[PDB]
Amino acid sequence: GGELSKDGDLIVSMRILGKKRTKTWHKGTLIAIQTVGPGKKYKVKFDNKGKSLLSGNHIAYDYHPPADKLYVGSRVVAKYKDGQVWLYAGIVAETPNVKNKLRFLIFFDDGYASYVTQSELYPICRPLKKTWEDIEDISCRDFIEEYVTAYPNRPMVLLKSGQLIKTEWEGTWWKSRVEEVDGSLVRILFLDDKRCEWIYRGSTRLEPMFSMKTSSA
Amino acid sequence: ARKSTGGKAPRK
Ligand code: NA
Repeated sequence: GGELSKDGDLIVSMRILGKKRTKTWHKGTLIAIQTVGPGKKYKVKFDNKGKSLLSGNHIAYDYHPPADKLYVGSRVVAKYKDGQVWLYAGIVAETPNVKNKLRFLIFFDDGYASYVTQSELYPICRPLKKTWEDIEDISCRDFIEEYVTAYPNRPMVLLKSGQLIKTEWEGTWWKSRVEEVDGSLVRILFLDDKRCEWIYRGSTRLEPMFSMKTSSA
Repeated sequence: ARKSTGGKAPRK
Protein backbone atom coordinates (compact mmCIF):
# COMPACT_ATOMS: atom_id res chain seq x y z
CA GLY A 1 0.00 0.00 0.00
CA GLY A 2 0.76 3.71 -0.15
CA GLU A 3 1.93 3.67 -3.80
CA LEU A 4 1.60 7.11 -5.46
CA SER A 5 2.03 8.36 -8.99
CA LYS A 6 2.60 11.93 -7.83
CA ASP A 7 3.46 14.02 -4.73
CA GLY A 8 2.73 17.61 -5.69
CA ASP A 9 5.10 18.46 -8.51
CA LEU A 10 6.98 15.16 -8.13
CA ILE A 11 5.57 12.77 -10.73
CA VAL A 12 6.58 9.19 -11.50
CA SER A 13 8.56 9.23 -14.78
CA MET A 14 10.16 12.68 -14.24
CA ARG A 15 13.85 13.31 -14.63
CA ILE A 16 15.55 13.66 -11.26
CA LEU A 17 18.91 13.68 -9.46
CA GLY A 18 19.59 11.23 -6.68
CA LYS A 19 22.21 11.01 -3.95
CA LYS A 20 24.45 7.96 -4.02
CA ARG A 21 26.29 6.45 -1.00
CA THR A 22 29.48 8.11 -2.31
CA LYS A 23 27.75 11.48 -1.53
CA THR A 24 27.84 12.40 -5.22
CA TRP A 25 24.55 12.99 -7.09
CA HIS A 26 23.56 11.44 -10.40
CA LYS A 27 20.85 11.85 -13.01
CA GLY A 28 17.99 9.34 -13.32
CA THR A 29 14.30 8.81 -13.46
CA LEU A 30 11.78 8.76 -10.63
CA ILE A 31 10.22 5.34 -11.04
CA ALA A 32 8.03 5.09 -7.90
CA ILE A 33 6.74 6.99 -4.92
CA GLN A 34 5.63 5.22 -1.82
CA THR A 35 4.34 6.19 1.60
CA VAL A 36 6.35 4.27 4.16
CA GLY A 37 6.12 4.98 7.87
CA PRO A 38 6.09 8.75 8.53
CA GLY A 39 6.58 9.96 4.96
CA LYS A 40 7.41 9.19 1.35
CA LYS A 41 10.24 7.35 -0.27
CA TYR A 42 11.30 7.93 -3.84
CA LYS A 43 12.67 5.17 -6.04
CA VAL A 44 15.24 6.38 -8.60
CA LYS A 45 16.64 4.46 -11.52
CA PHE A 46 19.98 6.03 -12.42
CA ASP A 47 20.98 6.65 -16.04
CA ASN A 48 24.43 5.17 -15.65
CA LYS A 49 24.12 2.42 -13.03
CA GLY A 50 21.82 1.33 -10.18
CA LYS A 51 18.54 1.94 -8.36
CA SER A 52 18.06 3.57 -4.97
CA LEU A 53 15.21 4.19 -2.54
CA LEU A 54 15.67 7.71 -1.26
CA SER A 55 14.18 10.25 1.07
CA GLY A 56 12.88 13.49 -0.38
CA ASN A 57 15.94 15.44 0.87
CA HIS A 58 18.11 13.05 -1.18
CA ILE A 59 16.55 13.87 -4.55
CA ALA A 60 16.84 17.09 -6.55
CA TYR A 61 15.12 18.46 -9.60
CA ASP A 62 16.80 18.20 -12.99
CA TYR A 63 16.52 21.89 -13.71
CA HIS A 64 18.29 25.06 -12.61
CA PRO A 65 16.65 27.49 -10.25
CA PRO A 66 14.89 30.48 -11.86
CA ALA A 67 16.39 33.85 -11.10
CA ASP A 68 15.37 34.94 -7.61
CA LYS A 69 13.74 31.62 -6.35
CA LEU A 70 16.55 30.47 -3.89
CA TYR A 71 17.30 32.02 -0.52
CA VAL A 72 20.07 31.94 2.09
CA GLY A 73 19.62 28.49 3.65
CA SER A 74 18.23 26.82 0.54
CA ARG A 75 19.27 23.20 0.14
CA VAL A 76 20.88 22.57 -3.24
CA VAL A 77 23.08 20.32 -5.31
CA ALA A 78 25.94 22.15 -7.00
CA LYS A 79 28.82 21.52 -9.36
CA TYR A 80 32.12 20.88 -7.75
CA LYS A 81 35.19 21.05 -9.97
CA ASP A 82 38.62 19.41 -9.56
CA GLY A 83 40.55 19.65 -12.81
CA GLN A 84 36.48 16.51 -13.49
CA VAL A 85 33.07 17.69 -12.28
CA TRP A 86 30.88 16.18 -9.57
CA LEU A 87 27.53 17.10 -8.06
CA TYR A 88 27.55 17.57 -4.28
CA ALA A 89 25.00 18.93 -1.80
CA GLY A 90 25.25 22.21 0.01
CA ILE A 91 23.50 25.28 1.32
CA VAL A 92 23.06 28.67 -0.37
CA ALA A 93 25.05 31.20 1.68
CA GLU A 94 24.60 34.26 -0.59
CA THR A 95 22.34 35.01 -3.55
CA PRO A 96 23.38 36.85 -6.73
CA ASN A 97 24.33 40.52 -6.48
CA VAL A 98 26.85 42.50 -8.81
CA LYS A 99 29.53 42.45 -6.04
CA ASN A 100 29.48 38.72 -6.00
CA LYS A 101 29.13 39.14 -9.76
CA LEU A 102 25.71 37.56 -9.79
CA ARG A 103 26.71 34.19 -8.38
CA PHE A 104 25.50 31.95 -5.58
CA LEU A 105 27.86 31.29 -2.65
CA ILE A 106 27.54 27.61 -1.71
CA PHE A 107 28.69 26.07 1.57
CA PHE A 108 28.96 22.37 0.73
CA ASP A 109 28.18 19.67 3.25
CA ASP A 110 31.88 18.94 3.82
CA GLY A 111 32.70 22.59 4.56
CA TYR A 112 34.03 23.50 1.09
CA ALA A 113 32.95 26.90 -0.28
CA SER A 114 32.61 28.18 -3.80
CA TYR A 115 30.74 30.63 -5.95
CA VAL A 116 28.66 28.97 -8.66
CA THR A 117 26.49 30.21 -11.48
CA GLN A 118 22.71 29.72 -11.90
CA SER A 119 23.35 26.91 -14.33
CA GLU A 120 25.54 25.05 -11.81
CA LEU A 121 22.97 24.24 -9.11
CA TYR A 122 19.80 22.23 -8.69
CA PRO A 123 17.18 22.56 -5.93
CA ILE A 124 16.69 19.60 -3.56
CA CYS A 125 13.09 18.49 -3.84
CA ARG A 126 11.96 18.15 -0.19
CA PRO A 127 14.54 19.69 2.14
CA LEU A 128 14.16 19.55 5.88
CA LYS A 129 12.41 22.60 7.32
CA LYS A 130 15.65 23.50 9.13
CA THR A 131 17.73 22.78 6.07
CA TRP A 132 21.01 22.01 7.87
CA GLU A 133 19.60 19.11 9.88
CA ASP A 134 20.68 16.53 7.28
CA ILE A 135 24.29 17.66 7.21
CA GLU A 136 26.31 14.69 8.50
CA ASP A 137 29.47 16.59 9.58
CA ILE A 138 28.33 18.03 13.00
CA SER A 139 30.86 20.89 12.79
CA CYS A 140 29.48 21.99 9.34
CA ARG A 141 25.87 21.39 10.57
CA ASP A 142 26.48 23.66 13.53
CA PHE A 143 28.23 26.31 11.50
CA ILE A 144 25.41 26.45 8.97
CA GLU A 145 22.76 26.69 11.62
CA GLU A 146 24.57 29.68 13.19
CA TYR A 147 25.23 31.31 9.84
CA VAL A 148 21.70 31.02 8.47
CA THR A 149 20.05 32.10 11.65
CA ALA A 150 22.31 35.17 12.01
CA TYR A 151 22.06 36.21 8.34
CA PRO A 152 22.29 39.02 7.29
CA ASN A 153 24.55 39.87 10.21
CA ARG A 154 27.90 38.65 8.84
CA PRO A 155 31.03 40.01 10.60
CA MET A 156 33.91 39.81 8.04
CA VAL A 157 37.47 40.95 7.87
CA LEU A 158 38.76 43.30 5.23
CA LEU A 159 41.80 41.75 3.63
CA LYS A 160 43.99 43.03 0.85
CA SER A 161 45.99 41.22 -1.83
CA GLY A 162 49.51 40.65 -0.55
CA GLN A 163 48.54 40.77 3.13
CA LEU A 164 50.20 38.19 5.35
CA ILE A 165 48.12 36.39 7.96
CA LYS A 166 47.95 33.06 9.80
CA THR A 167 45.23 30.71 8.53
CA GLU A 168 44.08 27.61 10.37
CA TRP A 169 43.94 24.29 8.57
CA GLU A 170 43.41 20.95 10.31
CA GLY A 171 44.47 22.17 13.74
CA THR A 172 47.61 24.09 12.79
CA TRP A 173 47.91 27.82 12.21
CA TRP A 174 49.89 28.32 9.04
CA LYS A 175 51.77 31.29 7.57
CA SER A 176 49.75 32.44 4.59
CA ARG A 177 49.22 35.26 2.11
CA VAL A 178 46.06 36.81 0.65
CA GLU A 179 46.21 36.32 -3.13
CA GLU A 180 42.80 37.54 -4.27
CA VAL A 181 39.54 38.82 -2.88
CA ASP A 182 36.29 37.70 -4.54
CA GLY A 183 33.14 38.88 -2.85
CA SER A 184 32.81 37.11 0.47
CA LEU A 185 35.75 34.78 -0.28
CA VAL A 186 39.49 35.22 -0.05
CA ARG A 187 42.05 33.05 -1.86
CA ILE A 188 44.67 32.14 0.72
CA LEU A 189 48.10 30.85 -0.31
CA PHE A 190 49.62 28.67 2.37
CA LEU A 191 53.31 29.58 2.23
CA ASP A 192 54.70 26.23 3.38
CA ASP A 193 53.19 24.20 0.50
CA LYS A 194 52.21 26.93 -1.97
CA ARG A 195 48.60 25.54 -2.24
CA CYS A 196 45.57 27.78 -2.19
CA GLU A 197 42.15 27.61 -0.55
CA TRP A 198 39.14 29.91 -0.99
CA ILE A 199 37.92 30.79 2.50
CA TYR A 200 34.90 32.74 3.68
CA ARG A 201 35.91 36.18 4.99
CA GLY A 202 33.80 35.61 8.06
CA SER A 203 35.51 32.35 8.95
CA THR A 204 37.46 32.22 12.21
CA ARG A 205 40.04 30.15 10.36
CA LEU A 206 41.39 33.53 9.27
CA GLU A 207 43.43 34.87 12.21
CA PRO A 208 42.05 38.48 12.02
CA MET A 209 38.54 37.03 12.22
CA PHE A 210 39.52 34.60 15.03
CA SER A 211 41.06 37.50 16.95
CA MET A 212 38.03 39.72 16.61
CA LYS A 213 35.56 36.96 17.64
CA THR A 214 37.68 35.78 20.64
CA SER A 215 37.92 39.34 22.06
CA SER A 216 35.36 40.39 24.56
CA ALA A 217 34.68 42.92 27.33
CA ALA B 1 46.78 24.31 -6.99
CA ARG B 2 44.05 23.52 -4.46
CA LYS B 3 44.41 22.53 -0.81
CA SER B 4 41.82 20.06 0.52
CA THR B 5 39.13 21.86 2.44
CA GLY B 6 39.64 22.93 5.96
CA GLY B 7 35.96 23.66 6.46
CA LYS B 8 34.27 26.71 7.86
CA ALA B 9 35.66 26.81 11.38
CA PRO B 10 38.85 25.70 13.12
CA ARG B 11 39.24 22.03 13.94
CA LYS B 12 37.96 21.39 17.48
NA1 NA C 1 17.75 35.87 12.49
